[PDB]
Amino acid sequence: EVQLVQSGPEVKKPGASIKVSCRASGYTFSNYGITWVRQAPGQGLEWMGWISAYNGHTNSAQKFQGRVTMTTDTSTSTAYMEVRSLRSDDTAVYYCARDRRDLLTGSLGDYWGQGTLVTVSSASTKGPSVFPLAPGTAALGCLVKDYFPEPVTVSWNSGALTSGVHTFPAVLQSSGLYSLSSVVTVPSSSLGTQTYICNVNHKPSNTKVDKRVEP
Amino acid sequence: DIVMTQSPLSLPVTLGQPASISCRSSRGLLYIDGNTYLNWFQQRPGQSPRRLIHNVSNRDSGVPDRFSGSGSRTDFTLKISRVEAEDVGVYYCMQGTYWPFTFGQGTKVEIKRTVAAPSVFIFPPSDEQLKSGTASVVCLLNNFYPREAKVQWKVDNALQSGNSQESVTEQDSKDSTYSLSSTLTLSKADYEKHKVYACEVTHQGLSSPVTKSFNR
Repeated sequence: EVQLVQSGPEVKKPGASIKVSCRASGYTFSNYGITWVRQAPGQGLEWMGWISAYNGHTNSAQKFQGRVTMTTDTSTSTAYMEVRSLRSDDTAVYYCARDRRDLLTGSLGDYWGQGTLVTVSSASTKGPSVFPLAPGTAALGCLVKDYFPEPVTVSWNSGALTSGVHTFPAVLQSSGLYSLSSVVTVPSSSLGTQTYICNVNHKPSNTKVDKRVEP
Repeated sequence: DIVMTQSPLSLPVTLGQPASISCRSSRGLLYIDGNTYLNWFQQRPGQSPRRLIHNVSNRDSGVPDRFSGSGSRTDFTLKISRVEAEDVGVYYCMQGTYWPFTFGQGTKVEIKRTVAAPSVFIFPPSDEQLKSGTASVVCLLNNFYPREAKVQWKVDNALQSGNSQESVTEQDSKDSTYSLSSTLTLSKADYEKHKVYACEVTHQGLSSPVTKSFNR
């Protein structure tokens, strides 16, 4: 099977430059090209540009022609996109997709990478504060507040509690820090008899916090 | 640039029933090789896009038979013969004829279910958070349908504006409902000079708005 594997997440101050990679397997890399597409939070897909791994030709959308440089390395079957002078609205998931070798065909886009999250912000990496949302059916939860960048993962009772769990999409606060809640609905009769612990993992800061949630 | 427009932008479909998505291009999409490069992409929640249809009508190899496509050079249709829960997600058309390639705005397909009013819960700020000088008050609207809901915060009967943020989950792939959080953020000083905190919820499933409140 064809597979495109992209580099890991990036967290950058505005103005920085980055180089993202996309390694191809399962086909002759140099018989094709690579397209790059991004998706900003809450928005649709935006085409960025294209490079041929056969003849090295490139084209880009006008808004990127000055800041983006695409290259390939046929010896490693890898495509690279350099993005200079990052702005906060470059925050997005960046995708590579297998595309046409030259202009004799139109676009392919038939296999996509898993995406690379790139966050651009003046904020500094910071793990969350975790606060209890204290409770026939009751609700309880954890407020996972003031962290940066995305993402956090939340489990309940180390994964034993999944029924009824809702972990909300993060919101960006005016502080430039993210916040979300994770909630679960449970029987009122379980509150004085059972334990509820939220497990909050924030890989970008390598922090983990467990929080007991009491009535 | 080619302008690509999709309709509808939101498409609730009864489970098992057919659905149709329209895409229109501002130029005809016939390329210099005699093919029309109109592709349809499906983006399921939390996933990368995947190509379902290429060149208007051609199913990609690993694509169920329920997806099909047709169109003139400027007006295109993606059809799902019977919508499954696993088809929930955003569908994008893309023209691949004139670079810069451009996408439609996306059509969100969701499962249409019976109207379900939300269960409403309110959470005061924890003592732990108050110590650090901030108060978050959280209102939870759980397991409701359709997605449209209104949350109004009242602090000592005063309607609030500008100091709350909302978030809504993806449609639940089992009961077809949504949940929503509304979070009111105040300084600890402002929180402590008021008594009653209430979130008022209006939804198609409620004959009258429901209010959940607590007294400091």
